[PDB]
Amino acid sequence: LGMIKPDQLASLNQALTDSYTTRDTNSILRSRMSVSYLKGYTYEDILI
Amino acid sequence: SRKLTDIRSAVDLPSLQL
Amino acid sequence: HAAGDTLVKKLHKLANQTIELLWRFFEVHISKIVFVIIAIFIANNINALYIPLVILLSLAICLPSAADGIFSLFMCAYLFLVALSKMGVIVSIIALAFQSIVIYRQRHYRASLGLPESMRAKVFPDFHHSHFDRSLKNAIQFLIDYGFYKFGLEITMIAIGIDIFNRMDALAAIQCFWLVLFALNKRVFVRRIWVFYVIYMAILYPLQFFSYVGLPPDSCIEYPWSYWIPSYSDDARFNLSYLLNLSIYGVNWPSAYLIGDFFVLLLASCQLAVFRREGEDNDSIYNDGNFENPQYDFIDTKKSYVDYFKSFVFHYGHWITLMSTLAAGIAGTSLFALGYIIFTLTMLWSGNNLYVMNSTLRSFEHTLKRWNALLGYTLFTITMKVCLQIFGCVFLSWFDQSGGWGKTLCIVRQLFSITCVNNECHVLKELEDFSKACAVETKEGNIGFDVIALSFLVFQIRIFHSWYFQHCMVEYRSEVIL
Repeated sequence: LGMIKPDQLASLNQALTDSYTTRDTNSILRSRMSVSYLKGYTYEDILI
Repeated sequence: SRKLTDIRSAVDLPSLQL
Repeated sequence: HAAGDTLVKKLHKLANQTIELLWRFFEVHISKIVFVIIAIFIANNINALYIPLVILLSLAICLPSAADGIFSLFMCAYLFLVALSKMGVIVSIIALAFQSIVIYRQRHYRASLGLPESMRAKVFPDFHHSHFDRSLKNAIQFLIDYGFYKFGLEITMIAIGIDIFNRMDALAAIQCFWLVLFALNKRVFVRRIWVFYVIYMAILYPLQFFSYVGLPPDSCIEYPWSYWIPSYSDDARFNLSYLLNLSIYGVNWPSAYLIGDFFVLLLASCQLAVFRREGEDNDSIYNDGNFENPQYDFIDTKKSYVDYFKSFVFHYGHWITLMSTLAAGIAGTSLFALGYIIFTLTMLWSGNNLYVMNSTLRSFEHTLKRWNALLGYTLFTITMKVCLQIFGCVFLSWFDQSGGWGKTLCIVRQLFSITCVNNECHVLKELEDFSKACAVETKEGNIGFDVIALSFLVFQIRIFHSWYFQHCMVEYRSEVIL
């Protein structure tokens, strides 16, 4: 039971962005929502 | 000819100014 | 009581008005309501039965004669026989009987009044039709009569241009050449060449129909090897075929495509056929004046509401509406719209300063300046739009190779060749990461702003050199002097 290093949080956030496709706007909207969800938790409020 | 056009212009212009 | 009698007479008046509406729609339209049910439900099923009766209608337009009436009786029964053998189409079964009902109701009107039996497009006094003007039913009457010469040309022109350009595929290029040749020159002999080209188009429309119905539902016989099946392997080559409209089986062909071209080929053919009939007053005056002294004279009419504001906005259109549609083009945010940007401001400044005071020996050169400047630009940008999207959809000096060449080509696609826009198409993985790296806004289509712009500039450049605007500059110079 431990916290999360900032490297892992940065990796997750970076992976969230590139998930979409070039054409579909729904993919962009989903990526934006998923990224907005993560930023509300600091690394000091995440438990692995 | 030319005098008719001149008097037509000199009649129309004061009407527009008024 | 008396109130009941007055209500009954009001109901009778309403019935008389509705009967007049039925009669006028019977006489004025005739085959329109049939031809469109023909195409709307054509899109709905697309099975062979339509083929015989679609080539039928196009040839019917290509046989502009009284023989056309034999094909009209064909439109009457063709459906009844095929519908009986196959047993909303049942509504069409009684709808063809309604054509005979139309003739039956015509005979009823013949014995009622003591007037000669003939078609009447102008039902209320003919003198008001020459009035062209304010206060009443003459508005719809105007929609009728100037559909014949002056408003009709602009209406069909904007219709064909905007519809085909928003279709944004194949046809786009041929009718782009049509636009270049039509708007570049001004001539009635070129209009006869255009009479022979619309005759060709009247055959080419059933060609498109047959391309869409080239084979029975499915038997997998032939598909011209997908237009020579080039050498590449991609959804790009799939879309090369999407483009040359050759055979293509697994597609629900866009209903909007057929409805648009069919209806806008009917309107254009009718408009041009009427155009060949009578004369014109657009440009014969200009060659007479050419052969600072414009000498067309006419009354300034009466300021009695409606006409006052109509002619007043007609005056203001030179400034606000045309330039504002060019400003929507400015907001198109494209490298081509940049040319619009430092074109429009110069137009404002220079043109205002120049024909506020009726520049000497330069009015004709200035109106040619406006004509070329704001027609050639919009046509060139609208012509490349479709050509560059053709280039992007297909394969040619692919923009993904080398480091320095890759950078230069990425910059090139950044501002010039951009990306293809079409509702149905496909891409592969390699081009997927290429588009990921290069990035684009995926929204470019000109239907947003260019169409309204072009509409205004043509509609007003056919006026900026004609009609009462020639008399209007007198007001401009008098206001400047006073």
